Amino acid sequence: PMPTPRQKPFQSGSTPLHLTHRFMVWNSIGIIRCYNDEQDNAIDVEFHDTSIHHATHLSNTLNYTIADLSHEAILLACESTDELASKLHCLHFSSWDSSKEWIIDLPQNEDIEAICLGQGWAAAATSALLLRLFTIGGVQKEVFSLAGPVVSMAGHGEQLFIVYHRGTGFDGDQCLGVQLLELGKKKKQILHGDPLPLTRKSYLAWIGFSAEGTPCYVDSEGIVRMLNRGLGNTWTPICNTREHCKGKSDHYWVVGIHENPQQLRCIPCKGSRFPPTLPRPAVAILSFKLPYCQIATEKGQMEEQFWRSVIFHNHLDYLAKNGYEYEESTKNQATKEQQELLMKMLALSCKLEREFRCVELADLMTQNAVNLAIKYASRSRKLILAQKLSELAVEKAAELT
Amino acid sequence: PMPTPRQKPFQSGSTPLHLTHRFMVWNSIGIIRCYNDEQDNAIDVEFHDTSIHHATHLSNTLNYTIADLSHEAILLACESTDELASKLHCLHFSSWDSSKEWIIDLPQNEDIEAICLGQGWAAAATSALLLRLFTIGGVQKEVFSLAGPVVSMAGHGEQLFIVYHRGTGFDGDQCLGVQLLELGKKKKQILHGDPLPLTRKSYLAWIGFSAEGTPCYVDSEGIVRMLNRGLGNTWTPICNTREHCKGKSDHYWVVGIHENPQQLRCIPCKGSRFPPTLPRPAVAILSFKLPYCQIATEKGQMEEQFWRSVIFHNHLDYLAKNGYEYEESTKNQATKEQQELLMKMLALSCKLEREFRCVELADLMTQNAVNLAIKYASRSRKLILAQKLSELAVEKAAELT
Amino acid sequence: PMPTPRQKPFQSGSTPLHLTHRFMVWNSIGIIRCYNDEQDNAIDVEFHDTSIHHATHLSNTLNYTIADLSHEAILLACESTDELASKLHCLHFSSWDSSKEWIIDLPQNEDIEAICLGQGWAAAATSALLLRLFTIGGVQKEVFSLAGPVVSMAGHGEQLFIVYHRGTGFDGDQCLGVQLLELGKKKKQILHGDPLPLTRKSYLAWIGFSAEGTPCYVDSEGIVRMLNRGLGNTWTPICNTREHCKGKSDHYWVVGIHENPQQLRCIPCKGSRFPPTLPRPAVAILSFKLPYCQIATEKGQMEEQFWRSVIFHNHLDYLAKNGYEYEESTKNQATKEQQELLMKMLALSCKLEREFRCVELADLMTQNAVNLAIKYASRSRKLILAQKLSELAVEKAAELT
Repeated sequence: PMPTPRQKPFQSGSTPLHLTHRFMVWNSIGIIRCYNDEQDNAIDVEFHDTSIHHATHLSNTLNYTIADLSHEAILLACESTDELASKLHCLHFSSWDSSKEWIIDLPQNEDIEAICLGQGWAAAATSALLLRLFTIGGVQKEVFSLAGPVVSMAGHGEQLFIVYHRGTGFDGDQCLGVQLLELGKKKKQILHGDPLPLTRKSYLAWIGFSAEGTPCYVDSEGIVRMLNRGLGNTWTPICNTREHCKGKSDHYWVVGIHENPQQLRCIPCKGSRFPPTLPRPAVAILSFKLPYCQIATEKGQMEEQFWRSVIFHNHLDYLAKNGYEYEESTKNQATKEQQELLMKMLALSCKLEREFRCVELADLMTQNAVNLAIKYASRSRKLILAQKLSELAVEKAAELT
Repeated sequence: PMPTPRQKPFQSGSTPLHLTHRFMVWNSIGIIRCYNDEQDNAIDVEFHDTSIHHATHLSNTLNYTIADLSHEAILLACESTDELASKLHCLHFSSWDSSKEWIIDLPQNEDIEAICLGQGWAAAATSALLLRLFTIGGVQKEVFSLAGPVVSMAGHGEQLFIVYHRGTGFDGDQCLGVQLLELGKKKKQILHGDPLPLTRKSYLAWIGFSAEGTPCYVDSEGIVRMLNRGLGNTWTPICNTREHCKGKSDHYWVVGIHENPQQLRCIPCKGSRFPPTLPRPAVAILSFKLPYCQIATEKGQMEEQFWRSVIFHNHLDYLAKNGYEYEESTKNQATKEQQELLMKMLALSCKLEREFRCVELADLMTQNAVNLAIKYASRSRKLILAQKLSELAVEKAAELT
Repeated sequence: PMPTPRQKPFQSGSTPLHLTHRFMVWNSIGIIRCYNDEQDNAIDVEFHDTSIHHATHLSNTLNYTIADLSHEAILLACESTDELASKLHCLHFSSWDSSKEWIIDLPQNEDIEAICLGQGWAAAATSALLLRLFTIGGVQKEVFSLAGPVVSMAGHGEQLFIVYHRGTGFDGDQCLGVQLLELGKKKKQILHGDPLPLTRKSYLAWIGFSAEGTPCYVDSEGIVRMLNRGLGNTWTPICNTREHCKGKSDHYWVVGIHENPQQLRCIPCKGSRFPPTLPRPAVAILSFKLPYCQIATEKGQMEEQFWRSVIFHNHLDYLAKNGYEYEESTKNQATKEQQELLMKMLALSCKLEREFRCVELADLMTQNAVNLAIKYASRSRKLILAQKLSELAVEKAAELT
């Protein structure tokens, strides 16, 4: 076995630096393209919703190579030269005051290797293995040391999502860890350098949050995983873009993940793994599908639908806990689609005379759904099944009290 | 230094696959032997308690190579071929319904590498670095990605005990991590890929739970460790089978661990590390002994007895917290044997005029035991010791209030 | 890339063993020097405060090579020979009883590789990857297995601070993890083998606790980091001794860290990284400075002062939570210096017409400080700023209720 070259830091939604016309970032808010050249060096920011901000043009002169874009600011970063220091620059436009942009130099011999924007704050991972926090208005906040060289960073609300190198992988594998922090009034380290699961012989392609606030990331083998707060903060695979690829040379380039409605916003690519900058590629929508067994049979189909519903509605409870604004109609509807799938699966299981499986499915139901399944059973009629469902209902009522 | 070959997945209680007549699994519930051959391919399940189920014979045809056995089901698993997929098969016999067995195919190019049974559920770790959960009745449940290739899995109640590869060890050492999950109504990740302690230049030989529900595992150097819930979920060594070995070629092959009464059920082996399938080996009982210093002196003897009692009665509090059924007489008796050992150790320490050590031991006592030690001291008589014990008793009463 | 030689265990505050007259330990309590020689082998203990204990001289005969010193005991440890076992020896002098010292042998072929003293207890990390706990009076307590070979251990109160090897680093880097435990009535594992951040191509030079009880450690590249309990138990850099070094050959040798008053007690070194034993080196005091950007400007200066105050007063809340004795005047004064820095930074930000930044700073203020900033704004007068501060004050009052 022999040591795997350790992946270099990158910005999710960016195309390589050697390009003449590259994407600095493409996310759910807009696009930031750079145009480096011997003649001019331009940067331009477009917004998907042209009402959030006007198209912004900047005369690139500091050779900013990293950028992130939020609904409230533009973050740019450049490494150091023999003349100048590595600089972090911010155009927080949503500000109500006259002074609009700030810029700060890192100490000598420290180079910005990754950046990201959250809600009201920005973060920079540097060559000194330091994480430096800022308000969008330019106030330096806490600083702490990283457990290893950064690979990529994402931000959402008060959450900071860091991926780095735990150590050295072997035979094509990376060895990445994740540090997950919450930067509110009550600071928390949700994930203390947990090992980051990847497909073997693959590297990290994309990281970020869904619009609703759930951490997600994408393999180089097309496998899309999402944090599963309802399962002990494990990582559940929710897509595999390779099944939407026709040849080995085909890839999908992720730009966005949305939970409600569910949609994987990516850009189809044919030659390489990233789209050429022009003509402007069309954003394709890929459906999420969890890698369940026997997906063609009705049972497996419905099981996949059920668990997809569950994991894609954990975020509602996350918004509720942290006092964010959520719409309880969506919780209700999530419940009812899940109970409908459970009822259909119990009917299906019942027509196959697998009544123990029916009781198992009823364990996942609400009391009302169970009360209804008791009658359904009492009509096939699996009378013993009806009794077992009745005892289960008694047990549920004993748990509520 | 040079990279250690990374141990292959295995099933605790199994003998190698190349054998003609092998043990697929030997645990506290029964034995599953396989007999692969060019003539016939048989599988047979025996039960230690012949009242739990009748001896079961299956006409092996799918070349199942992995198996686990619980008090309610038989789990079998086979990898994929060029013709067929990797299959998970279950004979849940304790079911009250007619339909008894189910079987499901994994997706194409995914191979089952480990399996285990819990209470009402089964789990499969696969070649895609996926953990797939099932009800014993065949309902697919949650799926999540593993941080590394699996080594072995065990299940008990709602607990899932996963051991895998954090990374690459060097100079004979493995680099294994443990993920410990609880799969009840409230999902929990107890251990987030904690590093799994091992003896140097040793690999993982056996993992599982004690009958009472505590995670345990065994080195290849004979060292038996158990989770210590009373010590921050660290891992405490509770045995060393090598001290019951007379020559380097002698080994003990673990099949069971019991906490009350304490017994390490293993099978003595002379030629190799595993028993030949026939004649049927006799299960030997080894005593647990924690690796304490100066075990021959009365002080060290009693210290070992004390801490053994403590760690082997943490499981009672675990059953109590999770609403399982425990017998409070056992808690009471555990308390009284511990207080007796403490009292004997305080008397011993007192006859050596080490009175500070006496007070230290009294810090571990109940109020009644301390109140009695005050008099004992008042009779040697270390009068100052009596006062220090009195002030300690006052402090204890201040802590209770 | 190629495997880094894995650093050997060491005792913080010690000079190499090959020296004729070496420091066994130098901490905030005193100094323990050893003098190994073919003629005599002496050990002597001095106390900074000559009232804690008298100078102690011991006729070294067991060739003790490890030592630690606390305000209540002297801990010594020697490896095993072909004749004798590895021994742990303790002179607990603060005891009120006649019997003063104890000594215990480790099992055969187990060698003490690290030791440390806490409050009322001592710990030994051994060649069997075991951690063995003792009372200072000689009672063996819990034992548990280490996830890797120890590098160094420190103790303070009920806290146990372990640093070890997670795995193998590459290209000059170590791969160290930290296990942080609390050994009170309620045992806790605060840190489950978290990755220990280090400067690249550097090893671990010093570990310990501040006098007030906060874990700290020092790079071989002079960077001093401290646990940040107010930031999710991350690690914040609080010093860089290299900036107090004039040439590459200059180093500082840490002996103590104090939080209130803030002072980094170290010894300046010119030839090597450690001081010669005589003449007795003078303890220098280095100021802590967090690595903030643009430290020369008034804004950066004040930001550094603010965050230094915050992190150096987390320990007060730690003492409060665990029922230790703290002085609430220090909490009050910490608050007022922080509010003064915030007020000065808001005035500075206001004179630059960056009013959004002013509101951001006010988010960190107390209600009274905000109420005062409302008037200040109302006088520049940024009237809109005054209103935004007023709405912020309303929001704060809504949070308190």
